[PDB]
Amino acid sequence: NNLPSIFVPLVGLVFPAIAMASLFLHIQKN
Amino acid sequence: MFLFSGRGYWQELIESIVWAHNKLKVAPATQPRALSIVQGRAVGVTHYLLGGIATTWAFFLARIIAVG
Amino acid sequence: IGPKRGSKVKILRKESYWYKNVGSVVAVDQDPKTRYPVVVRFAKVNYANISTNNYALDEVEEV
Amino acid sequence: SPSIVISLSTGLSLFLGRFVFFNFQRENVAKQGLPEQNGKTHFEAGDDRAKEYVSLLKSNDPIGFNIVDVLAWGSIGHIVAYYILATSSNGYDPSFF
Amino acid sequence: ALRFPRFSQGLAQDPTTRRIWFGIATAHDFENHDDITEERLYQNIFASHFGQLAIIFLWTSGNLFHVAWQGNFEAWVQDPLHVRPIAHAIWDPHFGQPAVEAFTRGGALGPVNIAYSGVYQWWYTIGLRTNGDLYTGALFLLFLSAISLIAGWLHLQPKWKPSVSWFKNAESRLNHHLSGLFGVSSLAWTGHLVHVAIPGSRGEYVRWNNFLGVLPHPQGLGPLFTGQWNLYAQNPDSSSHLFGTSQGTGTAILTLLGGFHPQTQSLWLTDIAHHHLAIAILFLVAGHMYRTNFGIGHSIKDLLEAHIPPGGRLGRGHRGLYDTINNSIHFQLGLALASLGVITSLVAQHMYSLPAYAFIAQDFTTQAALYTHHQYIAGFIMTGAFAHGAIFFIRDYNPEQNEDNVLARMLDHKEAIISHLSWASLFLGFHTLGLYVHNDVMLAFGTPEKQILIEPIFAQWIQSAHGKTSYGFDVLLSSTNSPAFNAGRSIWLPGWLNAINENSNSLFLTIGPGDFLVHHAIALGLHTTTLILVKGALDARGSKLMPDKKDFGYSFPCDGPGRGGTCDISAWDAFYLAVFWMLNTIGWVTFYWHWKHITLWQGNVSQFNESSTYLMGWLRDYLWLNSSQLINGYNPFGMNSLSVWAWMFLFGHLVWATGFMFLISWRGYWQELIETLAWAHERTPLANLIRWRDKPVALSIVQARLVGLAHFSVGYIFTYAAFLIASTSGKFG
Amino acid sequence: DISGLTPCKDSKQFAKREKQQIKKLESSLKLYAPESAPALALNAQIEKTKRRFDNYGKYGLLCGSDGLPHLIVNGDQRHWGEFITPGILFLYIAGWIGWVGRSYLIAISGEKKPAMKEIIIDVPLASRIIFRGFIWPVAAYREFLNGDLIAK
Amino acid sequence: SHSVKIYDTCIGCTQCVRACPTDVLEMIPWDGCKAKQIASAPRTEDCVGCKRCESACPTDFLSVRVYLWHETTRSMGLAY
Ligand code: CLA
Ligand code: CLA
Ligand code: CLA
Ligand code: CLA
Ligand code: CLA
Ligand SMILES: CC1=C(/C=C/C(C)=C/C=C/C(C)=C/C=C/C=C(C)/C=C/C=C(C)/C=C/C2=C(C)CCCC2(C)C)C(C)(C)CCC1
Ligand SMILES: CC1=C(/C=C/C(C)=C/C=C/C(C)=C/C=C/C=C(C)/C=C/C=C(C)/C=C/C2=C(C)CCCC2(C)C)C(C)(C)CCC1
Ligand SMILES: CC1=C(C/C=C(\C)CCC[C@H](C)CCC[C@H](C)CCCC(C)C)C(=O)c2ccccc2C1=O
Repeated sequence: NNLPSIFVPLVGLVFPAIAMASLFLHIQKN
Repeated sequence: MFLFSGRGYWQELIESIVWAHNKLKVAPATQPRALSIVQGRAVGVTHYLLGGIATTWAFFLARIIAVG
Repeated sequence: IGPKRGSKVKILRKESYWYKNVGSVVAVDQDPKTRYPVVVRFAKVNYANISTNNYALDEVEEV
Repeated sequence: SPSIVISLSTGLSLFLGRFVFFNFQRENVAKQGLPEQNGKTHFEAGDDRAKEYVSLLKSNDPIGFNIVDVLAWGSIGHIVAYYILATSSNGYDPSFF
Repeated sequence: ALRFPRFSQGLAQDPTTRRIWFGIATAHDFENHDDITEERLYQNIFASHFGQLAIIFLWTSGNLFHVAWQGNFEAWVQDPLHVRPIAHAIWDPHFGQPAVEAFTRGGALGPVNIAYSGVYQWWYTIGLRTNGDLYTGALFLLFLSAISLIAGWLHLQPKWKPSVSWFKNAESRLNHHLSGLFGVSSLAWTGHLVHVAIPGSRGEYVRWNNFLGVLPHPQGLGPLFTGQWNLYAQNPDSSSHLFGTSQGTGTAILTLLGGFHPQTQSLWLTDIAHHHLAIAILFLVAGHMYRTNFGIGHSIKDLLEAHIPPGGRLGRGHRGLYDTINNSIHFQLGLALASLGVITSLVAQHMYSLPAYAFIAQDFTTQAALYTHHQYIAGFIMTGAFAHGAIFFIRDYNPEQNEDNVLARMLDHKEAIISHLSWASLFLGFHTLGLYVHNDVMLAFGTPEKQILIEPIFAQWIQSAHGKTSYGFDVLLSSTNSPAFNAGRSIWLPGWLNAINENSNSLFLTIGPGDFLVHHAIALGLHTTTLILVKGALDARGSKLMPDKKDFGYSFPCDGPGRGGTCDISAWDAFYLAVFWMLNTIGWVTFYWHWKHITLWQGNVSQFNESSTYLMGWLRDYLWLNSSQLINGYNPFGMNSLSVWAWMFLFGHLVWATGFMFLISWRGYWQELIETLAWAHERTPLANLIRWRDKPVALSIVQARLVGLAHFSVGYIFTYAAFLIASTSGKFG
Repeated sequence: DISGLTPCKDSKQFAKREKQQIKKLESSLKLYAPESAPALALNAQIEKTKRRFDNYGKYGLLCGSDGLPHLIVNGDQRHWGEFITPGILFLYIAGWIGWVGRSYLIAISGEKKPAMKEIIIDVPLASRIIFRGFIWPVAAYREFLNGDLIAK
Repeated sequence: SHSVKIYDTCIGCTQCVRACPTDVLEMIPWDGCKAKQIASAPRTEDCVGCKRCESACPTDFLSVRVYLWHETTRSMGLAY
């Protein structure tokens, strides 16, 4: 098991960073 | 109430109030007008300061007289 | 060409502050090419501190 | 007997619809025409699904009785008959209302 | 057209940062996007509906899955009154050892949260007893969400795209919604209650693999078709019945007993099934009114046009209203929002006096949380209704087509309505404040007997008309001999009077002088909020200060300093100002409800009966007294399980104060500060290599007002939720 | 009697409250000398409290369970003096004030600049106008009948 | 750039032209008034939105109207 120890860091940290980078790049694009 | 709102709403309400007065022939010669922006800001800040200072005064005096 | 001086007229312009009120005509322009000849004075001031206005021939009704 | 009551109610409702209230219903449905949006019928506006089923309503009966009238009056009669049966089944007594 | 706001070039041309800020703000205003048509707007609305349905289904599926995976449903069902439900587990790298040891509750082996939603009782009542059922439900809901997304994608395609003439078919839509959406669903729910829930209540198990071999009634379908329906109400459950067991049960499936089940203190399931059956029958009968392709029915246009009174007291009547409603979607949104708000308020008022779930009456925190949640939602919806009504007046009103109908007459005499509303609000506020201040002064001087206490005789008389014998009157149902009493005695009053005459339940609680002032304060709040919203809606098109308000739009900052200064002149500002009054009124209502119920539960009712007639009693006996356990969540010595709530408490306060910053300070100061900061950034070494792409500017006026309002509301809600839950859960009584 | 209320002379909590108040007053009274003025003031306070309680008992109010008097605004003939008569008196006074103000406004409306008359009141005209409010209901009724009350 | 419009109720008192801080409005000859002139707003792209022209205009309602519209560097009053 131990699913929370793998899933909580993923949703908390990695996914927000990926989404922020993608949104910033899409916004700044001309 | 004086720090979150603006003059136009109060003027538009006073218009309807003045109409209701006009229907009964009690219209004053001095036409009522809403307060100016600077006047509203001054009233708001004065009331804020007075309320806060009076609250602190009452609390301090009550505590220090009842316990000391 | 317009109402005589001194007569009382009623305003029929929705835009004006004195809508459906009574004013006094002071003068009327005689040029046929003037759009708003009639000059009216009111006893009460609007939100601005003026108390005079100009109207056309189809906006003032004699009372 | 449920059969007797159901048959009586349905027959009486159909007789009332066919012979008594036919003209009134026709006049009232003629007064209020098809529903309209912006002055045009729903089919005229461009809705193909709102086309009247003219073929279905055609009938060989002399006065014009069609399937829809039969269905409506039979439904009314059945509702009345089952109300009567259900009310007569139980033994509720108002006791001086 | 080339930047981020692809739906608006004007917002995509400017180089400042507001292009970002407004880009999120106007993404759902389909009528503002350039190159827009009716077809595209309707299709986008349809797709948004499908997406919303998918999101709702996914949320419900996630809740079910988490309850199944990390809950204690199987342990809770055995002993409902001595087990605390569990919502989900807690994983936190920031937790210390004391927090881990203190947050372990129930039968769990680690930190968990206690579920105050109340879904355990709801799922237990309907017949779920195992985790496999929850897993199956979650799978089904996930499938439904996927189906909704697929349908949305399919109907966004060109081949299956509908036309505008399809979206404007009111009669067919009304018939279908009244017949299939409301009636067939109730019939199916009645079938479920008869087939699954009731046998589960009596100890039997009926599932997908054996529901065709079990007869819900020993007689069968014979009595229903033949006519003797009373055979379905022959052997009801006895008063000694124990829920979920085969001791003292019965065979009836549809009854009209009334009252509450003795053990569970909830409504009988057979009553619920009977109610749903009757409701479904009524809806199925009534869903046949309007005309369709079959040549029989009613036309709404003729129905509206035919209603004009002789004598011309109503103008032209209802002529032209059909086109006005059909062409405009804001009118429909306003009507739907008003109806939904009324329904939500009714649900909130009904679910606490007539509970329908087993063992939910003895869970006080769930009751309080549900009531507060539903009341706040209803308030927000009611505000939105008037907001969209004002939007409709601004955008979709045609003066020429609505000549001298009811709408024109409504717009004709706004002054009288506004003046009368102002008079009522002033009257109520003046007298309520005066009475409260007089009582407070009388208590302060030490002579409580000089208070002004007025009995609510009208409400007490109404209560006595229902069969309550705590006052003295014998009217209608209270009198032993009467037409109503004799007519109804044989069927439903034997249980209704017993339920209403008990003092433990919350059905028609006794009232006194303390409720009079609170009810008048509630009326004052309602009147003032209605006055604000009505003035904002009516004065939208124009006034004397600005006779061309309709040209600028629904939302705009101001009209400059001329004519004495015109701030907050738009209707958006009117909604903005009414939000505060809505929040205050809902707060008063929730305070009254919570205090009355907490005193009732604690065992002493004299505290509320005595201290609620002056405001110092409200301040001392409600907030200061009940905050003692909440503020002690963490202290220098240690902490307990309430600590998190305490944190949230403080958190809420902070947000509230932050709102004030956006609500008093205005733009010019911050613009000058931003200019100075830009100069400072440009001039410094080793940091001028990095340069921005969008010029930083201060927030706009309407944007700052919106931000302040959002902060205010968030702080309000979080603070009250934390206080209520902590205070109600610390004592559990 | 009404809504499960007890007459205030019968109720025991009323006498209990009176006893508590008298004891609280005497607790402070015991401190000062008998001849001192504070003793006289406290004795006067005690006499006033006793008289107030006696009058409240005499007037026939209905204390509740908590022992405090309650007011009935139904219109019952036994409790007309609690609400209805003061209401009539207040309505008369308010009508007097409103009629006097409206009459003064109409009287000063004739002049060229009524604003200077509003900011600086004239006393003789107001004194003449004030006493006409003693008959305000009759004048208001007659003006309503004629049609001079409502502007056109 | 905001939108500035002039209506025919103008009487040519030249207050709006003097009040403008960015030289947006000017005066042209006209025919339907005693002053024989009327205002105009050629340099619309230089408008900032201060609404001083509306502040200085004698009429029942303003004969010069300013409607806020798409913003740019000039209309935002930015010097950096
Ligand atoms: C949303 C989920 C989330 C999660 C799961 C974490 C998780 C964690 N926090 Mg962070 N944090 C968050 C949000 C979150 N935070 C937010 C919103 C804030 C603002 C208030 C902070 C502010 C914060 C502070 C102020 C501190 C932490 C620290 C910690 C660590 C505590 C464990 C420990 O005791 O140290 C165990 C020992 C460690 C130092 C871990 C070392 C290994 C780490 C995980 C690095 C792995 C490297 C990798 C390349 C990371 C970059 C990849 C990128 C995609 C993220 C852990 C990594 C503590 C910390 O990191 O110490 C400096 C700490 O002091 N957090
Ligand atoms: C009989 C068949 C039929 C059915 C079943 C529906 C059903 C539906 N249509 Mg309609 N529709 C039909 C015919 C039908 N339509 C026809 C013929 C047309 C063409 C004229 C349309 C035109 C149409 C349009 C244009 C749209 C819909 C939409 C919808 C959906 C509404 C949203 C929603 O889910 O409400 C849920 C409703 C309810 C649950 C019913 C009860 C509501 C009350 C307030 C609740 C009672 C409370 C009760 C105590 C519940 C307790 C809860 C429990 C947890 C305790 C829904 C799926 C809208 C949509 O969402 O599209 C996806 C949409 O935009 N329809
Ligand atoms: C039934 C659903 C419903 C629907 C479909 C609409 C539809 C519409 N509304 Mg209405 N409205 C509703 C209910 C609804 N409304 C309610 C209940 C209210 C009362 C609050 C309003 C009040 C309202 C106003 C005041 C306005 C509209 C307007 C609009 C239109 C613009 C949408 C938009 O721009 O938003 C996109 C907006 C956003 C994405 C940004 C704001 C998001 C808020 C601030 C989030 C709050 C933050 C969050 C909770 C923080 C969490 C933090 C955490 C710690 C908890 C759109 C057609 C606008 C209009 O001009 O119409 C022409 C308009 O000005 N509506
Ligand atoms: C708790 C403080 C507070 C109070 C008391 C009020 C009070 C009022 N609001 Mg305001 N308001 C507030 C905060 C407050 N507001 C906030 C935060 C907002 C959000 C911006 C608003 C926005 C707002 C709107 C949008 C509206 C009002 C309106 C009203 C009035 C409602 C009618 C009524 O109740 O009359 C009862 C009257 C009173 C309680 C006023 C106080 C009377 C004092 C105590 C008596 C003076 C006597 C004494 C001798 C004093 C002498 C002074 C000394 C120097 C000699 C009333 C004046 C509505 C309106 O104007 O209706 C006409 C309206 O439309 N308010
Ligand atoms: C001005 C508006 C007003 C409003 C909005 C309310 C609102 C409310 N009242 Mg209150 N009430 C008012 C004035 C008002 N009241 C007055 C003047 C009295 C007499 C003292 C009362 C006494 C009262 C009682 C005894 C009760 C309520 C209750 C309630 C609630 C239910 C409605 C009701 O029962 O109908 C009652 C409605 C009215 C009597 C209409 C009055 C409207 C006129 C215009 C008021 C002014 C009339 C004038 C003073 C009378 C003549 C004077 C007389 C001496 C000749 C509701 C919150 C009931 C409740 O639910 O309590 C929990 C209840 O038990 N009210
Ligand atoms: C051929 C012919 C004839 C005859 C005819 C007839 C005889 C007919 C009949 C008809 C009919 C006979 C019909 C019927 C119909 C029916 C219906 C349409 C029904 C309905 C129903 C319903 C709707 C129900 C419902 C319900 C349910 C289901 C459950 C419970 C409740 C209720 C009851 C509500 C003659 C000789 C004359 C002439 C020549 C030709
Ligand atoms: C702005 C606007 C709008 C909106 C509006 C709104 C939002 C409204 C609301 C409204 C409301 C919210 C209302 C309500 C009402 C209610 C009522 C009217 C009720 C009634 C009731 C009754 C009548 C009852 C009775 C009874 C009793 C008492 C008991 C039992 C028996 C019986 C049932 C008989 C619109 C869109 C239109 C458009 C235009 C503008
Ligand atoms: C409430 C409010 C008003 C309305 C406030 C008004 C009209 C002030 C009213 C003051 C007194 C109560 C008016 C009457 C004064 C006379 C001396 C009364 C003489 C009669 C007897 C009482 C003696 C504004 O005009 C305003 C303007 C700008 C921002 C905020 C606000 C604001 O919040």
